[PDB]
Amino acid sequence: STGSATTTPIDSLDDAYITPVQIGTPAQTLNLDFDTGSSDLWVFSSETTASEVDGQTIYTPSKSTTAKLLSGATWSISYGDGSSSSGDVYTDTVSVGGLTVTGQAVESAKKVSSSFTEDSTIDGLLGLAFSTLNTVSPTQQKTFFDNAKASLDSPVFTADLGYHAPGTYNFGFIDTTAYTGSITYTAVSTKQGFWEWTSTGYAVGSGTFKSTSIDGIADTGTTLLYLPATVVSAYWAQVSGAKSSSSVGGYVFPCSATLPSFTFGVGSARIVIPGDYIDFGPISTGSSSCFGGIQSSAGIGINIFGDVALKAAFVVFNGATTPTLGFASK
Repeated sequence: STGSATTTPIDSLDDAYITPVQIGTPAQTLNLDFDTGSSDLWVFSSETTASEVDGQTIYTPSKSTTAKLLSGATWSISYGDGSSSSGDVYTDTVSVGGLTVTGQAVESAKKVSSSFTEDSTIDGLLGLAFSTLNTVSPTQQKTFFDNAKASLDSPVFTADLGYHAPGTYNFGFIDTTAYTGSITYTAVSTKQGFWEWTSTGYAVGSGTFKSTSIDGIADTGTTLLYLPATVVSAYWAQVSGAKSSSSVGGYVFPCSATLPSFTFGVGSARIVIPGDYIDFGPISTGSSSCFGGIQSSAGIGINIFGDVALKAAFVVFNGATTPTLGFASK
């Protein structure tokens, strides 16, 4: 089997992408944030505290003839941005782009943190990291991909995120028309539960490539590119007037600037992030200070190849017995 679904930016900055997901019988379609940095499929629901729902579409398990309470199971998750959610668990039929999994754990939120409530466009998350990170207790549950894997034509999914435009998540096949050149594959460590890999270096604009190992994670659920402070300083030094602002929370730059590209290495291959992809717009409405799309990871503990980096590539998440990542230009 295969599946293919379009993923759509939630706003004009590409802050996140939403993908329609069919849950239950008859289908209830929710727009979920596909997140290769986490491993829970959770949804706003009829059980979510009413004051914490503000415009989201909810899953109502009592209206699904295939929903079953997973007795005794609870979940609770906290994300790298400080947001969180928790609740109970149903199993139900879940379909993405024509690919159907029966008995998928659907984690129904009883509580969500304010950042979720305040974003009416995201109805929940669909985790695509390794199932070892799934938070369901006392019986850990599998991700949608883990459940589908054995049925897929090939045990892979691909992320093809658009810049200021829709893109595609495919399951079970590589669309050889969706990229240019060849796909370069690189080793993955699953020891932290992530799609963790080592970039071979970077360049700023037309500058020389610096060969240096940068361990980080491929994370579709993170907006920005978070890299070591040395790398980030080298980038922003090429933008007149850019500076790190403790009060804003990162590097800002004059909105009048033209940003240089940023290249990262995948083995001997190179992925070029155009400068425009690094502009996240005014820090507040009407400001002439703009927020940068490359930020320091120093306070995180891990480097994160988020959407800024991934949307410059066609990315293969190869879930074979020994997982690997592939990157191609497009």
